[PDB]
Amino acid sequence: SVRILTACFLSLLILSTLLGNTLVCAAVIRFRHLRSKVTNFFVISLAVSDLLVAVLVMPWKAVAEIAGFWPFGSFCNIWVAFDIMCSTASILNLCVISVDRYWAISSPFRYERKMTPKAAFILISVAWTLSVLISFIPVQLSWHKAKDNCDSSLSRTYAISSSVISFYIPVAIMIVTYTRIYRIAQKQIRRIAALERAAVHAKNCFKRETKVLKTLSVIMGVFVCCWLPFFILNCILPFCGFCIDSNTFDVFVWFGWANSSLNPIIYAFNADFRKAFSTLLG
Amino acid sequence: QVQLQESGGGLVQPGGSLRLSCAASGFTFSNYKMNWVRQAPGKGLEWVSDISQSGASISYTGSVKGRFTISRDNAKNTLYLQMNSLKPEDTAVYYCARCPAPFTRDCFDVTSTTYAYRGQGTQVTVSS
Amino acid sequence: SELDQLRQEAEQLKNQIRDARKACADATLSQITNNIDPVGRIQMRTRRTLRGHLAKIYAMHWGTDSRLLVSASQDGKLIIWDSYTTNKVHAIPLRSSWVMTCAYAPSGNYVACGGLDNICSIYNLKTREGNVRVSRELAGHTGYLSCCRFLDDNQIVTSSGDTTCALWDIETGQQTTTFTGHTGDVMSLSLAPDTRLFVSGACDASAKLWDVREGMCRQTFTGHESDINAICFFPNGNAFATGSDDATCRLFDLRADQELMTYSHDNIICGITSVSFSKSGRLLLAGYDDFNCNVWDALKADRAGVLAGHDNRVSCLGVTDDGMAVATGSWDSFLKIWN
Amino acid sequence: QRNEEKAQREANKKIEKQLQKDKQVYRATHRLLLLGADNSGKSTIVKQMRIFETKFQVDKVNFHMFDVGGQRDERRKWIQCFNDVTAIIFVVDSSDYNRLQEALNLFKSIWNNRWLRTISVILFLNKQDLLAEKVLAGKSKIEDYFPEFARYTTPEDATPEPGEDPRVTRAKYFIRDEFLRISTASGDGRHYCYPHFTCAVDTENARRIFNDCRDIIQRMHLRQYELL
Amino acid sequence: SIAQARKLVEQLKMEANIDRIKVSKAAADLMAYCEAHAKEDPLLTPVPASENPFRE
Ligand SMILES: NCCc1ccc(O)c(O)c1
Repeated sequence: SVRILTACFLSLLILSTLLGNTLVCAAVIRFRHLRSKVTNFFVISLAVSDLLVAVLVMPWKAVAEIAGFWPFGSFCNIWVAFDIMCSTASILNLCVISVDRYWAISSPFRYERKMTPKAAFILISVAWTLSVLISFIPVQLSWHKAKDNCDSSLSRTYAISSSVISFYIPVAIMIVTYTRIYRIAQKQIRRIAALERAAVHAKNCFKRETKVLKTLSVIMGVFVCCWLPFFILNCILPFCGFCIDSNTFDVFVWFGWANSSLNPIIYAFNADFRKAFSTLLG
Repeated sequence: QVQLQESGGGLVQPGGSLRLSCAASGFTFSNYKMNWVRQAPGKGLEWVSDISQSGASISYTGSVKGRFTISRDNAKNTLYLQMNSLKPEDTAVYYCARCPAPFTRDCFDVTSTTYAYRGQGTQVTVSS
Repeated sequence: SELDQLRQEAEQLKNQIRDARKACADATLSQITNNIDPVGRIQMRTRRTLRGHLAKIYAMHWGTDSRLLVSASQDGKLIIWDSYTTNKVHAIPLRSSWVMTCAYAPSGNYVACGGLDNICSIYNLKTREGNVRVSRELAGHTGYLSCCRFLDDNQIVTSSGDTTCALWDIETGQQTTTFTGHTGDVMSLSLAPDTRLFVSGACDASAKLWDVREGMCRQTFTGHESDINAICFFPNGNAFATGSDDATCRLFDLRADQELMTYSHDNIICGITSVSFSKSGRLLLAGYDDFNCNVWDALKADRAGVLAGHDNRVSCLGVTDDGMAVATGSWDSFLKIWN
Repeated sequence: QRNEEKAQREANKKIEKQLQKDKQVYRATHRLLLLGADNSGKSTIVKQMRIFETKFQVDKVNFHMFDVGGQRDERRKWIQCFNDVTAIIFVVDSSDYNRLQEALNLFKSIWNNRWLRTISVILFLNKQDLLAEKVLAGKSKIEDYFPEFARYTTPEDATPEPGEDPRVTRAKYFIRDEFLRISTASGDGRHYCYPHFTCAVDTENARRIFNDCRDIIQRMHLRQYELL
Repeated sequence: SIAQARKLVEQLKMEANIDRIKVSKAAADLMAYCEAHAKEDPLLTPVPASENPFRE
């Protein structure tokens, strides 16, 4: 009973991730008016990172979770590497996208001049290359393991190091950026409210703030409430392995790829994205 | 052919009264916002009051606020500027202008010489 | 008062004209064409997409070879396209970026364009030093140039916002003939297939037929409730269609001197921007402002097909002289070929 | 015949790379349309900033602002040539108490235009010194033209200049709110109106257009990400 | 004005003495020109993709 439910939920999760991200990638490839901007470049990078997460990492872990034994053997070294790569091409990309938005709200003129598609490609390259490097290079050199079923318990130093990078640098950048964007939007809201209140006061003779709060809270809070627990353990578990069991660690692992599932609707529901999806699927 | 015929308006002593009837022929009356543009002798065109697509929202120049009213009747296809308490300075020709586009809220119809969708005028004179 | 006596004889003439118009209205086009079969659903698809413009495209004109075409965008550019291979043959920068019209001489030797600078600029494509540059520049209008079309390599007709149209001698740069009589801004003109006459649609909701060589307005047609934005000729030469801001298309005949048919639906409340017939005149394509292009059956008033795919108002269109394809320019900075 | 195809292909290459440099130039230029009545200060603003066109740079950001001069008065159609401009600079004479309704109606017709639905307007309430002259003289009073002014109260957010007579403050803030009452009546956040009190001798009227073009871009980027 | 009225009157007298034909005939002529060229109109009768310069 529990096993068939885990199977169905995992299959739904994989299918949802794959469907959402392939839908974003299709809406991009078909419509050139979506590929025109630069923020869309970064969103495409995110969608492709998540599609890789799905197709490479998820199904094998779901199979090992159902069957109970890892049936791939010599694959799984590669597999754990893939995981470390794809789940880092995701977080990194979020950070990048966040920084992107910041430049286009804290300095609109400088942004429209300097961020030319060459800089977009350089940023995407830095993200993906940091991912591939930090993942594969320590795996094939067998640094990730500390000094059937196949072990994936990252070595104590590699866990904390790649964790600090892959999460705590992007979450720091993202929180700083989004709190600055909030300060700016609050400033503009107060100003527009001043003018509109002047008008209506002539006429007689906080809601938009809630909207800002709602959307920023949704973005940053989904990211955090989906990834933070995994990363908090990756910190505590190999260091201490109070402690937890494989099942709890495994569900908290699954939360990360769950965020990789939700990323499309939270980063790709601009109106044009909505209409492209509507004309794609029907 | 759009053509607008105004009627009413004659010599009336200060504090008198009048009613200017603008009958429109050649289009769909309900879709167009209507205005009254009066021209006093020696000055450019001046805009008096406007009434929306259905008499929903009306608005007035300051000088005629609280004196004149503007009513639209789609049945008889016309609109009326009912003037009361006319002053010696309300003496002017009264073109009945139509905005140039249907189903919208903007118009640019006080133009210096030639706007094609306003009538000919009923000179309303007020003096003692 | 002789002004009031001229106003009365004016109205007397307007009623003699309305009577002479209802006298010949023995039937309607719909009763005549009720027994024909409908053209059926016409679904053309984008076969080419011509990209490059950095701003909204505002005018285009196919060439006579039905292969090249020129497009004018308000980024200050005038690009010539080889529509078969989507290659660009020339990219002419404009001294004023607010271009509103562009033409392609029937000999393919010259392009013209103009706009808010009140100037029609001619560029020689067959230049001898290498690159297309300015050759002539026609001045005289006190208003913005809305449309212009060559007759030959030395005669060009312009339409302007000073409520006048003009026939020019490109070499001397003199307005060899002036056409006045419109009350509002003339927005579009279309020369008949025999160059002999041409029509103009103005913002006074009227279209006028002009005799090119004599400079007189022969017939004035009315019926639209608002500004006429586009006009064409029927391929036969004795009829033309107009589209106006009142969200209606109307087909006028020259010899009957009145409107024959009105193309509308009560769900379209948007202003037609461009009109053009197919090679046989059976299909009338119109570019509404609501981002779509409707293909109407010019004989039955039925809406037959739509051309969706633009993200902003479709500003212009044009059918090739061989009838092989139609092009559409929009404010999304893209031209799309359909067939 | 394939050789002419390769020549066309390299002609297309030279074209696209010229168009790429042209794209970068067009992308970084902020077009500004100058509009407003005559007997106003538009031409004085252009003279002070230093034709149909004007080109000026603020903080390494170039602008090219144009006021159309040789047209008729029916601006209902060439106006659509400016649907993509960054901002419209509307200049008004606060000292012409009766042609002021013409300015209010023109601002209303511009603000509700279907094709300028997203164009934000920078409002210059020009000739404030003459307005103070007329208010202190007390010969032509605003109430005769705008009876609302009789019951109008100076806003509590008002920032009068040192020594300004409360009558002048009430007059210029009344004209200010007469235009803001139109701009806030139907702007669904796609665009805004930014009022400014100016006189003919003011020199910073370029830094103000810079500030407010920047604010317009900020708010476009906010409303794009659904924040604002 | 007096000049725009003299021009409107002379324009209407010129426009009044034109001879108009019946709408039945004007429409029959449009119908004849339409069906006389119907078989050579590619947007109405679709041309095979082999002879279409815009299809591959
Ligand atoms: N499921 C992702 C596992 C993972 C990915 C990246 C890391 O840096 C890490 O410590 C752990």
